[PDB]
This record gives sequence, C-alpha cells and structure tokens, in this order.
Amino acid sequence: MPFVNKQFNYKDPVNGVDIAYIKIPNAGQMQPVKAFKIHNKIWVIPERDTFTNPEEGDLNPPPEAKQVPVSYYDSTYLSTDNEKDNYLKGVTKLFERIYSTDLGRMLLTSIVRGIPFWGGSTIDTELKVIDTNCINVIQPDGSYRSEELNLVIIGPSADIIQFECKSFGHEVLNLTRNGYGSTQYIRFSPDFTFGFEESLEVDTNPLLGAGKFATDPAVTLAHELIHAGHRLYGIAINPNRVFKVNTNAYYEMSGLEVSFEELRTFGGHDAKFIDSLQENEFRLYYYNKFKDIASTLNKAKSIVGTTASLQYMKNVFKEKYLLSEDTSGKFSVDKLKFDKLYKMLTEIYTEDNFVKFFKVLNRKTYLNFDKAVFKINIVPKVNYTIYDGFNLRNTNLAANFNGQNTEINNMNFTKLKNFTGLF
Amino acid sequence: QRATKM
Ligand SMILES: [Zn+2]
Repeated sequence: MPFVNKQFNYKDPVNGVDIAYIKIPNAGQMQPVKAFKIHNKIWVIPERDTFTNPEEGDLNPPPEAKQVPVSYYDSTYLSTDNEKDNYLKGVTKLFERIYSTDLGRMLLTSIVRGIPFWGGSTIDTELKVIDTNCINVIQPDGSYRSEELNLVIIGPSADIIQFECKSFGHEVLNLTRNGYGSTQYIRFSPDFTFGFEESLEVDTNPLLGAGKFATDPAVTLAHELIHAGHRLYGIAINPNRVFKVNTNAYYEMSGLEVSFEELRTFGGHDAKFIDSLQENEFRLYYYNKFKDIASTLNKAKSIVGTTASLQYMKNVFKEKYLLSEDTSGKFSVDKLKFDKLYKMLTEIYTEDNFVKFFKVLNRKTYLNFDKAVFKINIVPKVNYTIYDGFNLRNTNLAANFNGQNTEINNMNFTKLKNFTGLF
Repeated sequence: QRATKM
C-alpha cells in the first residue's frame, strides 16, 4: 500500500536492481553514484547535483561579497553517509505524505504513467527511445544496462535552496514543451525549509517579517512534482512567457518577471494572471503537440530495440496521452479527452490545492518575498509524520498549525539565514 | 522552482 515498499538504508548493499551505482547521460564524465529506485520509474540520488549541468559542478561558495539576497551555500552539506541516509529517509517520507492524499495519489499516478515519448528515431516508420531519458545502471557483473525512468530526486547544486526541475535537452526537440516529455531531475532537499509570514501584507513585503511559520517540505516537493508532471507530458510553458508583475510595488521597482509556468503551478488566484486569450493559446498549442504525437505513432510500423514490443509501447502512449484508437488501430486526439487531461495536469495539480489536502499553513501567493531558511530534521516521528507533518496530533502542536510555528515549535527549527531587508 | 529569486 505504501508508495515506497522498501525502507532503504543508505548503507544497504548494492544489488544492481533497485540499489545500484549509476551514471546519468550528461554528455560528460562522472564517477558512478549510489542510487535507490523507490518506485517504478522513480529514483533517488543522495548526492549534491554536480552532474546535470557542467558549469555547475563547483559547490564552493564564491566570495561573501558576491552573494545574492536569497541563496544559501554550504559545500559540506550531503557529503557524509549519515546525511545521505537521512536524505533518503526524508525524501521517502515526503513521497508517502504526498501519496497519502487523494490529490497526491492522482499526481504520482500521472507521473508514473508519463513515460517520456519514444521520439529518438529519425525514420518515421520506426519508434525509438531517447537515450537521455535513461540512466546507466551497473549490473552485478559490472556491465551497464540502460534503464528508462521518469523522475530522479537529487540533492541541490551549489545554491542549496534553489530547488527546481532539470532535464536533458535535445538537439532539435524542445522535449518539455512539445508533448514528448523528458526524464526530470528534481534538485531538492528535505533537510531545510523556508519561513513565511501569516499576514499577506507582511509576507508580500520585502522589509517585514522574520519568517514565523515554516513551509511544510511536502508542499515544496509537491510543487516540483507538479512542474515535473508538466515537463513529463511536454506541456510546460516556455519560461520566456512571463507576467511582468504590476500588482506588487516592490516587484515593480525591481522589475521582477514571473513565468506563467510558476503561476500555473501555484494555482489559486495566481493562475488568473494568465488571461483567457493566453490560456486558450497554450491549450491549443499543446493540443497540436499531442496531435503530432498521434501522427508520429501512426507512422511507426516497427520498434527499435528488444526491451518492449511496438504494440506495448503504442499502448503505453495511448494511455499516457489518453489517445483514441479506431478500428484500423490508428490513433487520434479527442478534444474532450485532451482538455480533460490538460486541465488535470495544470489546474487540479497545484500547490494551492495541495495546501488544502495537507491542512497546513502556506504562502498565499507565489508573488511574495522569502523570509528565512531553517535547518530541520523530519526523519524522527517525534518531529514530523506522514499524516500530520509538523502538526502532530494529540500534542500542543496539533492546533493552529503550532507545529509549523517556528517560535512555538522552536526545537524543530534552526534559522540559518534571514533574507528580509537584504533585497 | 521554489521561488522567483527573492
Ligand atoms: Zn516552481
């Protein structure tokens, strides 16, 4: 019943199947890293991400006089076995917390079904996988075997608090925006969280508040999983399409531009900053991408490789994109079905909706200002649980989000840096 | 992406 059927320990011996040393397709060289497959199509790599981007392999913090306002560096974070063990257990607990909600179960199901499209063939009559949507797993005999996967949770790069989805691109294809999808690498840490303010006028002001309440890391991970869902279905909105914020004087004086992809992901009132005209534009655009996929599938008459049959892979994608199949076995995109899936991935799976399911306090808008970063430890059940997060039932932390109150539940938070007033 | 940069 649990999402992760094995309570992995970082030191568990490698078996070459779900506990193994692997290498990722970063078009470069790297020493194998120990990884854990926590669920079908989902892996966790308890390492700082110095792999997805060649220019971001240095965890060393530049001079203190060259540090931005909201950022946090510590080259030693996640370098020891105990830290990696705690990282693995923390990420696992958050997946269980997310999976324990109906919304989380829906999202994770969509993610597992969202296999990156097999669009690596240059011949229309053949269906082929794209190598960058796989990892190379070292087998018991020392040889490498290519395994397709949808999601990888990895530690952050140099800036510890810069969580985000990273994925390998294609020479000609925009995989996260052409309906294809690509394996998503989420830079994330369950060992830190961020403070926010309970009053909207304070939370959205760069000069006020110290970060009284702590964001539940399950919401933070869910946010990235939402992006991952968009990217896996190839419907992420080009980051160049932004809302030149004009609803917050502080954002304006700084000329802050927020991508529509972020507003969509947060949901709630934020999503309304994307006007109906633009909303319809994107819906049509991605509908067209799904149509291109149906056409590509229909042209494929043979499969490349010996991993799966063509009929199986066609069914995989029929299910992923909810395509319609006629007598001849030809695929087509049904407008109704597309709109429904598109809406599920973009309007149902949102940060604001997850807040409702977790019953936690959270920022009310993405258009606010960070207050502080705290060190936390959610592994001990006396600190955080799958079902209550920090707001432990039958304790003084159960009511009024007292568990998230960093002043009341001070033993669970250590402020590492204040951001207020630095902007 | 966790935040806008600020
Ligand atoms: Zn985001």
